Amino acid sequence: CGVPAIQPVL
Amino acid sequence: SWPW
Amino acid sequence: NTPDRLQQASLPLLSNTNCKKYWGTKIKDAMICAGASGVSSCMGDSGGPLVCKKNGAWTLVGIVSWGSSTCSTSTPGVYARVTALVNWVQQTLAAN
Amino acid sequence: IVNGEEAVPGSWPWQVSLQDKTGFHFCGGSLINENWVVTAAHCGVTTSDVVVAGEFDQGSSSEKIQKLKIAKVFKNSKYNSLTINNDITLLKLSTAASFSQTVSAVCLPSASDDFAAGTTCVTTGWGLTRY
Repeated sequence: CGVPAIQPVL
Repeated sequence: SWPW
Repeated sequence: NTPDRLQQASLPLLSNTNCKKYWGTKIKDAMICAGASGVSSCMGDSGGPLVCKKNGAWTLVGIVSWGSSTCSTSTPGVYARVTALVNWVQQTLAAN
Repeated sequence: IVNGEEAVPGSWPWQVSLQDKTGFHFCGGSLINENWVVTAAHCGVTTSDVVVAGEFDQGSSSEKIQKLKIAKVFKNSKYNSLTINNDITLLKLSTAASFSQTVSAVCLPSASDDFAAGTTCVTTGWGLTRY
């Protein structure tokens, strides 16, 4: 869980 | 206030 | 009315004691406040996530619940506090 | 979200849209595994509503979305509609989500986990951007 394949950019 |  | 494309915002957690300066006795132990920082959740965001990174993984800390009727960016939003609710989640999943 | 920004498509893969049978987005939710979604109790979900996973742009017809039927609504027995306290519902899906690059689960905390005031977190959604 909790680890997106496409990383968010903040 | 209001539900969101 | 609602945006077509998914939005995001970063925002800080507040303590319940400090959140009570805004919302008084409306704040209960199963709530957590966040924001008052120039962003706000708003109508149609309800039910969605407030996530915080913990040991490298995004973890569900809040569920968007309620707040200012005008989505004021200087007032904290109120979220359901998932740590107070997770035992019920686990019991419900185990039984169904 | 007021004064947020557009997400990178697919980068919040647990985010779902709850839509009514007319296609109207009324609430968000989060996938916690292939069969279960967490949302707010006050959203008033019924088994006639739809969970939409894998969405980014609700105005596009070209996205590989999953429209998932709801089998049962589990409203927390301590939900108090008068105070909006304990505002959580679980949705058991009739059709499991298929996890992929753009659809996957968020972690749940332990009951004893600590998230300190001042910590910067993130919220996401398709709520109003202006009132």
